[PDB]
Amino acid sequence: AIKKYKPTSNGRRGMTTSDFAEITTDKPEKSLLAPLHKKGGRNNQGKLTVRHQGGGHKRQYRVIDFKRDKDGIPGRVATVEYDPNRSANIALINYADGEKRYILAPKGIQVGTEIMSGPEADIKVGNALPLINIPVGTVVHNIELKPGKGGQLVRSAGTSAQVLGKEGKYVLVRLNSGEVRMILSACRASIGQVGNEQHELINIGKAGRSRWKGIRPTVRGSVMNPNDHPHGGGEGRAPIGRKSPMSPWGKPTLGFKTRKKKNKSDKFIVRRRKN
Amino acid sequence: MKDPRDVLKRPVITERSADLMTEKKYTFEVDVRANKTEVKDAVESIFGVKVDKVNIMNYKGKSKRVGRYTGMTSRRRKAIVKLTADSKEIEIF
Amino acid sequence: MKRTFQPNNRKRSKVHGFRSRMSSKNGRLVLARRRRKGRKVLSA
RNA sequence: UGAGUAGCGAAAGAGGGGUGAGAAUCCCCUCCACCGAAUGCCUAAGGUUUCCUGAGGAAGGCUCGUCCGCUCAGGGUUAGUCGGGACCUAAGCCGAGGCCGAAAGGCGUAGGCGAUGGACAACAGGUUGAUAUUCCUGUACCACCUCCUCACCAUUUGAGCAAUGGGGGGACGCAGGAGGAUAGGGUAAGCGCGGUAUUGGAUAUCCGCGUCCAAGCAGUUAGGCUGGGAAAUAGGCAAAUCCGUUUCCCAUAAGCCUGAGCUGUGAUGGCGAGCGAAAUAUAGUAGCGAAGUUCCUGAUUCCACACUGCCAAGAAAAGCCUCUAGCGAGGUGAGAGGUGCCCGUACCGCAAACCGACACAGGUAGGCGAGGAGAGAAUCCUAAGGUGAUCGAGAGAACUCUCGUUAAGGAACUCGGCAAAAUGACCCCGUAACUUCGGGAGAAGGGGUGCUCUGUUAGGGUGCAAGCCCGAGAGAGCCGCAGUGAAUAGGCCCAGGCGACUGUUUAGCAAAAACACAGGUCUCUGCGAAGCCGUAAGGCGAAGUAUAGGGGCUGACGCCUGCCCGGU
RNA sequence: CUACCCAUGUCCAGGGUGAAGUUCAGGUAACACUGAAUGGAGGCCCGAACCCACGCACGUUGAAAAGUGCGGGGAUGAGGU
Repeated sequence: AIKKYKPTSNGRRGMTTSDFAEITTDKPEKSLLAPLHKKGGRNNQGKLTVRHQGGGHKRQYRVIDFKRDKDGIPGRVATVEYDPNRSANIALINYADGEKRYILAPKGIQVGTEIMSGPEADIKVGNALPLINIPVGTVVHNIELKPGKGGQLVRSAGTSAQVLGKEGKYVLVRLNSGEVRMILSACRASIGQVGNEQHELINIGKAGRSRWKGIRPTVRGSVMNPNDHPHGGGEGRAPIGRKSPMSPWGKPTLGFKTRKKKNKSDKFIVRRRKN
Repeated sequence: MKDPRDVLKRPVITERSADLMTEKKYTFEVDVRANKTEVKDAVESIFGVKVDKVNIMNYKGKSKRVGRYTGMTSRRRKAIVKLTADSKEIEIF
Repeated sequence: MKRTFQPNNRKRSKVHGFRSRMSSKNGRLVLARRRRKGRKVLSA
């Protein structure tokens, strides 16, 4: 759910925080906290190569199977917990081994549900199995690309996929945003759309929450000096003067395609980017 | 080497040396690079009077001047050293 | 107000000091021109 | 030259004596005055002797100058427990091998450095012309080792050591508020003073004080634990009686882990108001030293990031407790008895010793930071303390600056109420249009407050009573021009243009209608990525994954966002 | 020095405004809903240390190569250090 704040001051007049009903316990597992350093958009040189990051709060990473290499032994969801490193939440799972693993949380789960992960496993939301055994048309997330790499594919909050219809090799997938990629068949995948579906309707409201996260503010095109940004200039609020809008480098950023043309993904698309 | 004899250089006779020497503790400069337990090597084996404690200060030098020509004093490192009861003293006498 | 030699024992000796200028080959040319000239205070 | 001219760097001294050749500026004394949430102390950053004594005095002192942070000549800093290294690690840095690159080098693994962090054993007095949780006087504590003494095991069918191996734990945000205790402050009991010559006070009159550790024992406010036991394990590179998972038994607290502080201890110690001898190379100290309690208030500290809540979800490795692998023949424990290193320790650290060319109204972390009134670190005046700020004298003009009064009129002055004047503290009444329903709004506009008594008021906090505190509310009455009498505490109210807002910027002319901003969009990107910085390697993006990133446009909210793909 | 970042510490005297949430009383068939008390969140409000730099005056071979005196904005956060 999503609460909304009464306008006690002018910071509050649009802002929303989510209800935090999905979460159960606060203080996480001490034995899977991996430490982090906010890098601030920097490089390994030291230059800041990503504009307007930095400023955030002290994050702390929690180790996640985006693989689910272990198999067959059912899980038993102990707690579903909150992680500042991403949109969606994480469910803590006590396997029967004792291998307490933070594993990404699909919706509809609570405490106590069995989660296997073999190729024999169910299509109960949470169970994970390679894409051959998945039937045509299930809600799938956590897709990988190369077998056993880790769930690069879909993961963020309130997203999903399908399986349109497959061969021995490969398995077609209507991914999110419509790209149909011939994803490899022995790729491990897990079942369900990703929990905390109402992340998008969170109205940020006050300015500094984008600084709380954080994101440094951005300075627009016809604001910087005509040196620094190739739109800036004029006698103030000049029109966006030069033809072909242009990034702060000399490349147009209305629709100029940026995929390599000679690239590996020329075969791995049946249908792309419905726009 | 490192012998007991070269570790010490001299006693230091000040107004402090009046009152401390009557209280079974004696002043000595030590070399710049000789620690506390090398001082107990001296008084036991030079003087034959057993050390109670060794306490070691060190000083930096005052940058004196003569004329145009300014320069710094060599650095000093003294040692107030205490002895036992029932044990004599082998000073200037 | 504030002026530019806010004095440091550490930061003076690490930026400008000796082993920092025996470090790089361009940094040792600083210790060559400080020697062929023949100064007394080699790098501060 | 200007010219004996501008300037002499905010800020009270005065008087007696002394020193010396010379005194306003040097010393001493006595009055007075200033800071007192700083101009007090303690200790960093830095400085490198500026510290103390004994002489000088040319030079530096914005003036003299017997004086100095100046000159000379000596003296001056004592640590197993304090800060730092014989401990660990953060961003970062260096980096065997390795990878890229005409060279030089760029990066980076294992490793290692690197506190502002984590761990960590000592305290209360004395003491000098100079050093102190160091010297010293009493207690302690920490680790290591045994020429010694005892206690208890076991002789590989094995006491124990038990790890760089595995766990646990260290281990963490912010906001708010009880409690509980201590710092700290102030009455009643006491103990040393004292009775005062200006009217009255042997009188509920006056002055001063009224204590104290670290370790030890004993329990304790209180806090957690999620309860504790047994049993089995697809895990935890290898192992495990350790931890995690699962099944029962007992669950009203049994059992553990932690605590601020109280109490006899510590101490038949050593401070303590004051008496301050001999004279001493006349510091005048040594010496002598009574009572030393109860009560009330009380945090900005602690218990303690403990509790509750909130989201923006809140460092790592060792010290430390365990469990195996491996050692292993003599070991664990207690007491006696030893050993315990390197550097740092003087002095200024809101200043005249540092950063400002200067002893320059400026800038410099953090920790201590009292009383009356008071909410408070406001503001005023004072104790603790420190300070007289180093050219003054004497006239009382022009004019400048700083202020303070001004009759009568009040914005006529002026581009402009610029500026000043004004409003202000609580308590109460009362408060509109408009709205996003919260405001606006301290709206507006008004009234009360000083004192005495009823009256150890009503009633609370605290205490057994005694006793204090904390006190509304009122009735009588007083006096003043004046009752928050002083100092510090908002001036409002209409109507417009811009911009939602709090914020940010042109350090050193312009804080704004500029920029930011949430929200809105258009677009690219399926992850060895889109764009990035790179010659590349590497890395950001990111231990992210199209409800996420990068780019552009516009800027809360409400109503909307009309027409043209000819050009480009 | 300053602009930004990263890591780790530290600072913010006092008093107001009162939401979300709860509890109780009422309320429906359960909800809804309504009022009391409780509650303290907030780039809230006032205002000092602190940081800034809008007025004015001064100073302008300055006490000062950017300050001083009266005033002023922010003052729990997008904070200062």
